[PDB]
Amino acid sequence: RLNTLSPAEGSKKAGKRLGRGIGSGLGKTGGRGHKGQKSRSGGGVRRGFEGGQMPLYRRLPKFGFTSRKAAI
Amino acid sequence: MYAVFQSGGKQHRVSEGQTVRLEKLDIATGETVEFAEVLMIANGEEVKIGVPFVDGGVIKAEVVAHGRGEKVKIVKFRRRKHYRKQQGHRQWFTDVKITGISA
Repeated sequence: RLNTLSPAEGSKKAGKRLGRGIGSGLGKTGGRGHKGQKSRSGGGVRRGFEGGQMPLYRRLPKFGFTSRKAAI
Repeated sequence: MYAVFQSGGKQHRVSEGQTVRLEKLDIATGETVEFAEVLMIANGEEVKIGVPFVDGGVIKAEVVAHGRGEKVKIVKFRRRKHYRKQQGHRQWFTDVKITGISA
């Protein structure tokens, strides 16, 4: 019976393989599109960056303070 | 001695004692098939249909084979569009032997 155990249905996805054939679907840049900052290895913008526009966490103001009493 | 009949949407010209490969039919492999839809019965004298499916003609044939057709590969490819598709097909056939032609 050791060669009979099988996983429950839907418990495995098999993952996705990029750049493997034509019929595999997401190949030839595997789902990241044509030229662009995202198409380059190690590309992409940092967290909260809006292409030079002021981020929300920079346009909004600071308010309040952290009270040490609330931590105890 | 030859006759023309329509069985699977296409007319077949068959004479006595010859086998014809035609479209598959939901029929046994060893049961005589009757085709009352005959277009022409030919002899030394010629009789033609004034109306479709003659008047009393019928074709008697016996099924011989119930296999499949030859392998045909369907290849679809789009140039410079990173697309190609493969597919195969084997059309089913039900060969029959024409043993009797009526008048």
